Amino acid sequence: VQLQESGGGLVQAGGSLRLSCAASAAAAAAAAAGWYRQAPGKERAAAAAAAAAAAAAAADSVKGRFTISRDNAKNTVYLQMNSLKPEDTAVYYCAAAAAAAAAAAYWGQGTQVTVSS
Amino acid sequence: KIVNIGAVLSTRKHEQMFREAVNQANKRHGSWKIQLNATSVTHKPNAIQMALSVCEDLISSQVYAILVSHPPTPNDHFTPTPVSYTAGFYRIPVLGLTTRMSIYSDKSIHLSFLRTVPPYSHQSSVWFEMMRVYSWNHIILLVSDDHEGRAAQKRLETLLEERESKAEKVLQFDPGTKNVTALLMEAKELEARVIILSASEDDAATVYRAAAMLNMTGSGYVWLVGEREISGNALRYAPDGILGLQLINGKNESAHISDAVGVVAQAVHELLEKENITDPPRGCVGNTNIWKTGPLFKRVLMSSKYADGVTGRVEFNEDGDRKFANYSIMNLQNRKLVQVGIYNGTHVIPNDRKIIWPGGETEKPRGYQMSTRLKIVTIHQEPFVYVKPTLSDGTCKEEFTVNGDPVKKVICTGPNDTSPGSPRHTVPQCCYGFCIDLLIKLARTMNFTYEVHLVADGKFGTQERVNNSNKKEWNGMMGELLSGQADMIVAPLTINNERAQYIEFSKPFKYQGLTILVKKRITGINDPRLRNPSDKFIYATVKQSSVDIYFRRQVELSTMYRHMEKHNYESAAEAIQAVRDNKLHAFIWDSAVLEFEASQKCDLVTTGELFFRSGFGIGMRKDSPWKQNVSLSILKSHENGFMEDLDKTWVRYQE
Amino acid sequence: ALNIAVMLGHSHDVTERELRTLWGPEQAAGLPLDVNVVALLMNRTDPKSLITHVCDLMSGARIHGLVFGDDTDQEAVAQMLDFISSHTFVPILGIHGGASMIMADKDPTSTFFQFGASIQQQATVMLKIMQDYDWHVFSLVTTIFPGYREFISFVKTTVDNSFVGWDMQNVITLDTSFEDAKTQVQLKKIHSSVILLYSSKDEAVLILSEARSLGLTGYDFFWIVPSLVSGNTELIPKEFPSGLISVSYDDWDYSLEARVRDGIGILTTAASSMLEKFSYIPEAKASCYGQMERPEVPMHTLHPFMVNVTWDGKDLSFTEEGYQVHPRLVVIVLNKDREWEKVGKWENHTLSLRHAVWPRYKSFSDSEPDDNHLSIVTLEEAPFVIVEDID
Ligand SMILES: *[C@@H]1O[C@H](CO)[C@@H](O)[C@H](O)[C@H]1NC(C)=O
Repeated sequence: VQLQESGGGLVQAGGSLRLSCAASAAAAAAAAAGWYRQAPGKERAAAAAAAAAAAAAAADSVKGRFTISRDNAKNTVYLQMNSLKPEDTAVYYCAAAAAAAAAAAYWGQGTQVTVSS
Repeated sequence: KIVNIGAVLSTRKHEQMFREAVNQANKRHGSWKIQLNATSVTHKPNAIQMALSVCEDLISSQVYAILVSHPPTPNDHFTPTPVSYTAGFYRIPVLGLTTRMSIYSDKSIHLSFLRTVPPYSHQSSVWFEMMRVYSWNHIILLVSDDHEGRAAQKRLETLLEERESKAEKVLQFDPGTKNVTALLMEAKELEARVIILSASEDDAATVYRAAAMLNMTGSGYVWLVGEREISGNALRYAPDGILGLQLINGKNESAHISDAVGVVAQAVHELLEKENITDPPRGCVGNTNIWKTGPLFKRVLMSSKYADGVTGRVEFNEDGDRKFANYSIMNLQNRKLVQVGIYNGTHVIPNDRKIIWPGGETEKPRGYQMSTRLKIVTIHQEPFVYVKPTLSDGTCKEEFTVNGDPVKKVICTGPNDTSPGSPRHTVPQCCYGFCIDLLIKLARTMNFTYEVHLVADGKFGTQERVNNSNKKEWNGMMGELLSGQADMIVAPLTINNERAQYIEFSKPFKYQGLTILVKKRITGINDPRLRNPSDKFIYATVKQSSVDIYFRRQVELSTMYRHMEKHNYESAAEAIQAVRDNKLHAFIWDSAVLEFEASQKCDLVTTGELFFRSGFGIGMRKDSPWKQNVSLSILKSHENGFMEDLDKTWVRYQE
Repeated sequence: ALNIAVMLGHSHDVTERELRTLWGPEQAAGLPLDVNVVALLMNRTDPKSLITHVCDLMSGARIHGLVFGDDTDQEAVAQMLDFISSHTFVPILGIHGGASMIMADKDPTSTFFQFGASIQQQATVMLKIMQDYDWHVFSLVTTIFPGYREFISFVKTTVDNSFVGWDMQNVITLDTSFEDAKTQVQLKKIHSSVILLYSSKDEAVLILSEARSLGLTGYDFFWIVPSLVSGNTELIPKEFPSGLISVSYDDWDYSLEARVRDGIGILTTAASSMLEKFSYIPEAKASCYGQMERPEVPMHTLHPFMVNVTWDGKDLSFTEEGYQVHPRLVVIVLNKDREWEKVGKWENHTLSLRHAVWPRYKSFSDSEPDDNHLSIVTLEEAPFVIVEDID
């Protein structure tokens, strides 16, 4: 499978954005969708997740700034992010795992989000 | 309204009968609520043109039902298969005035077909009931391989499974052949004399000639056939006194069409109900739509009722059989048929002269003769049977053991005297011991003589499916008895569920269990030293034995089962020598054999005590005529007590 | 000079198909044999139209043989074709699902040589696919539709032979004659997960409709159907739960021209083998059989030489009953958009699947709790958990 991420740009601090990752598949009900962040000099970090059952987990680090949502009808997961801070400058990535497959870690090209004065 | 019914005949003269039939259908009821009209078609010098004309007749009116009749030619299915499939293409029900081929009875092959005459198949249950009345338990069946053969096999199998008597000797002979004598000779030794035939006239005649050749047509034999085997050239030459039967109403033609018209009129009158009658398909152009209300018409017509008439009240079966009608018993009295009785399916009422049988003696033909000799198979187990080489004079040495009175010995053949390597060798020897003396006592009790053989290879017996079949052929003596090589097993054979499923056992005569053999940490079956694998002690058994299936029928001992299957021997005394040679640590086997071997030999110790108890018993083929005397003899032996005397002779005092 | 004709009923793909298939045998040939072709088509077909055409065409050009193709999945047209070929003693080879719907076969006098999977061949894959994810074949529900006797008998023998698993418990049948909730009474008496049924297309709509009322169309259940159930169509009816397993022959990616080309080669090469072996002339009937059938009866047929055919990279050898031993079975599912999508392929006796574990997607909407089917993670350690390679 292959995905595609988009939605980045330059936005002043305190602003908002709508990132999005999408993929093609006939079974789209059952995939974990996760967001990963990797800044220069730091290891890759988890940001937000969505489960198959329909539960939401938010990381405590930047808790409350953004929100996750998934559409069962249309194969796309888009991340609504609000109250931007300079600490969030990184390239966000989307991924899936399980329901078959192998070699399970899937990474898009990357979308860079820039927060600055 | 106007209701239309179609009929197909081959007369052009009983077309007057068809006109009278439509007139009678009008006469039964003509109140203008239901009105009847009819159509007719000629016979078949071809098939395509008549099929087209039948289609034209169908499109002519709002047809609802069809009737067909018999042909003059010997073409087995000339007239039926054109109309049958064409009508089933639209699920329009049809009635068969006269036909007996069993192909159409299979609703899986063709559409809904209802027969006013029973097929060949269900009459088999009729003479089955006849034989049950006259108490025939062992029967022989001889059938062909055609569709009639398959149908007769299925019907007879169902009838037998109703009582589950497991009829034996299912042999079939190739159809349309000559000079085939093997089958009758093969079936001659089944110790029973009643055979059932079902085939064409020419095949029946060939079988008659063969039987006359092989002399099986004299006295002591009784055997009946159906109706298709007592007509034409078959009736030309045949043995006297052939029991047979004739249909209730054979070739009544225009009568049965009258009954069919009456019953179909009753069914239609009862049908004038339900939510979506719509209309019956009409026209051959653009009418491929399914006949939606088809199955309901068949269901209601099947459960109809009609009581006034020559045919009689009928409650059709689940597939359209004639249900229960009547039948006539015939016999051959010097080339002249004669009625001897009438059987209404449920019973037989003899209302004629006496029926003399081919031998000429009026005595009941209930021979089932008990032969004097029976087959015996055994296995080489030390404490019970010992193989002895005979001397050069032909008799092995006599031996007055303890009291001067000679010990009985018998001449036993069969083995190669070398199990591992032997291309082909059968040799005679002497057998003597416990079971032999027991068998001698039994024979002296029940007045019969014996013949002794030995097993082909040496394995006791175990179900095993590997290849060349879709089942587990019983290797060893267990399958030697099943396949018919043997008739009785006198050996230390323990009893378990799997074997009990097939063969029938008698009461046991000596209890035992399983025990561990050790040579002088060993304890009962609780220790980790035995629960978990370890190289300190290596356990094994004899392959294809009761212990194998016992350890393979427990999920909790899979590791032990795999360890045992890693390596095991096939021997009785060789393993004892090996453990005596310090090569093997310990192994498990039966109780009596191990206990006798330990004390009789030197420097042996019995490990622990029994964990799983079981008994030894004589095994016989299921449903044998010997169950009764055997048990009473065994209990008489237990009461008198000289079985204990034999035990004292053989396993008590080693001096 | 060999004769062949193709028929298309209610189809709009014939015109170009005939021309392309025409040039096919010329190069596909490896034997200096000879080939002639003709094509025809018709609207909604009936037996009378079918029977009229065959001798009209046969009497016209002295047909050596014909290849058949039709659609709409009618059981009647299957039994219509065979008995025509039986009497005319002409080799007729029909290639499409409507013609290829299974039949119990007829007397050996016929020369039909059907082109499709047998009941036994189809079923054994269905039982085998259970050995992948769902353990025990739970229930069998069938009507009185023909062919049931061979089916329930075969599965019962194979389940009681292999010791592993396979604890089949309940098998039931229903009488459509009592078309009322009495069926729901017998149907309500089975509680399990995987349900296997063997019935006709029309009854399939009603029985699945009844289950949705009671609740067997729930998220926890699996339905398995043979090929004949709705296989020969692209327009699915309603009342079928979203998510269904069938093994069929429909051959999504195959073309009729590809099948016809193989069928033509079966005709020419097999006859070439018999004719050249003994200088054999395939004597044709002077007409459709009114009287002139008898002299050709003693003439040996192609059955000894038509059982084995080669080329095209597939052992196309037939059998006594007319079913192949190297078929092209595929397994296919109902997706979310009610559009059938291929899943796995069967070849050389293996189950190759694009899915490793079951997808577990919902039935028709307005009923989706979906709160079950937990996933569990574990570590290999001291005797708490032990790992082993598959036997
Ligand atoms: C048992 O013995 C009696 C003794 O007369 C004899 O009827 C027959 O041998 C046996 N009977 C049965 C029913 O087995």
